[PDB]
Amino acid sequence: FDQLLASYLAQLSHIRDLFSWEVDVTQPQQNDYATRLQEKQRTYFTQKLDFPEIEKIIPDNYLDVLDEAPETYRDRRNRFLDHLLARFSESFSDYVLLN
Amino acid sequence: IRISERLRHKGRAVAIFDYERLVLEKFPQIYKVRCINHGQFDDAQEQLYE
Amino acid sequence: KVVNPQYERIQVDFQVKLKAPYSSNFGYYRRELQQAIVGFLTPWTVDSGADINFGGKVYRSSILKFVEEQYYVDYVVNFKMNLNNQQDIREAIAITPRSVITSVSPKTSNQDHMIEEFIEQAIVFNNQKLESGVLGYESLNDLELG
Amino acid sequence: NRDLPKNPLIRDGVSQRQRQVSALSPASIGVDERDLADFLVLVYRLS
Amino acid sequence: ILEVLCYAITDLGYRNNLDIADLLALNPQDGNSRENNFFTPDAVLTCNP
Amino acid sequence: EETADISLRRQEEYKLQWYYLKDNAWESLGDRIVNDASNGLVTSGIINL
Amino acid sequence: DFADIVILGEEEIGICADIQLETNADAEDVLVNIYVRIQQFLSPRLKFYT
Amino acid sequence: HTSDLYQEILQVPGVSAIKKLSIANYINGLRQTQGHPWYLQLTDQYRPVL
Repeated sequence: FDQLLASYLAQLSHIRDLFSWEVDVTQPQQNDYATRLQEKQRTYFTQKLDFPEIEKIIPDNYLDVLDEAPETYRDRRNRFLDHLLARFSESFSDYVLLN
Repeated sequence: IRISERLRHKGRAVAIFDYERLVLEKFPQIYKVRCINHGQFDDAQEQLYE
Repeated sequence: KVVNPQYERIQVDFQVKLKAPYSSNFGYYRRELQQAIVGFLTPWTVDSGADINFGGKVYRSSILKFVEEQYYVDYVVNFKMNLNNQQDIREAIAITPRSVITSVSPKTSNQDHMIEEFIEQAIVFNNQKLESGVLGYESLNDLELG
Repeated sequence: NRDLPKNPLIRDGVSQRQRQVSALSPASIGVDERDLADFLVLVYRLS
Repeated sequence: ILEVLCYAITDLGYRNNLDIADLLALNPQDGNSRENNFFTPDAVLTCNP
Repeated sequence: EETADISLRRQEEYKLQWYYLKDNAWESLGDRIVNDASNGLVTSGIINL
Repeated sequence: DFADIVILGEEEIGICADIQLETNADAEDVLVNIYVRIQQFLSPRLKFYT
Repeated sequence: HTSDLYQEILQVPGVSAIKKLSIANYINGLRQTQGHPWYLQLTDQYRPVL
């Protein structure tokens, strides 16, 4: 139950990372575009718990099992980019040679 | 709808998209419109020059 | 300059088969279908009228889909489409950039949509056999052992 | 009668109902889209 | 356990009614914070003559 | 309903026919009948012209 | 009485078509769906109930 | 009847319009006829498949 409450609040702390226009890069580089590293390439965010005697119950690192599958990331990121493009009255679906 | 279209044509008519959307927003009694590029209409003959 | 359009007219021609018990009152349901096609080709007259152009063209298959959805129709054969003295067309294109497509009416012109009844026993097939009299193409009763 | 040139661009106009876009309505993408089965899978994997 | 959970949920719902200008604020102490959501009127509503 | 002939069923070539008058000229009504619940005057019913 | 017992054969229906697609489409899946729907149309099977 | 296939091909998402459609009969892998745009007659002893 603590994990669900903490995850709910982690989704509020990170609103500006759902609507950001930044480009995902894996190798830091200068390309005159705003870029994003691996720690922020998510559509669901999580926290680490803290209570007394945590070190005996929840050992070293457990958050890796909570990550979303890459297919969900791709789908939701694509839909958010579509929504952000639509505010300027333009979409990639109208250009055949682009796909 | 109105504001997303304005954020693209900036309120000026320079291209096919601009002529069409500026008319449909101002005059609600139109159903459909088409913009013809580099074409002229002759009233006396009722002829269109392509 | 802002002007008024130029109108082109479409006519259709097909044979139809009705469901029971509607098939016993054919003459009444030929009139219901004629008026339905006119309403389809004039989407400005009806609220929430859908569009028929796909790009700059109108296709024969989209009218055929609308006819097949009426609740009293079984199937259609020999569907044909006419556009201003062009006699059998698969896709209608604008003649001039001012052109707009509408329907044919007996009080704006003297033409209507031509609908007649399909009769099973009077059918003639137009399909020739590729081979005859040889092995692989005939029933066992018809091999004459030449 | 004179055989004048033609316009090579072929298209149609725009109607009042073709101004709607689906991606522009905020109902197309939500902030949390998970349901009951996802929460059951989550608890099973966390255990 | 039920009562404690309902109290926590009330806290969660409380934190969703803060003004949207406060939910989207940037961190003054993080030098890596940048504007990455919005464009200003000078950059959107303008056009060359 | 009891007064008809039961020898054979009315054939299709002998349906009933309906006309209306227009200054000494008769015109057909065959394609303006919506519903005939009398089935051609064999049972009591309403015809809708 | 019963005169005889006959085993039925089968015919294959070949289909030739020219289809126009929408912009947001993939021909492969669409053709898969066409084959599935036509085959279901031609040869239905009955279900057994409790 | 081809319209029974026309109306079901028109139900697949992504299909815009059908520009051409025709059917033909095959037995034993060999084409038996030339085909027809609107209807096809089946052999007495055989079941149609795709």
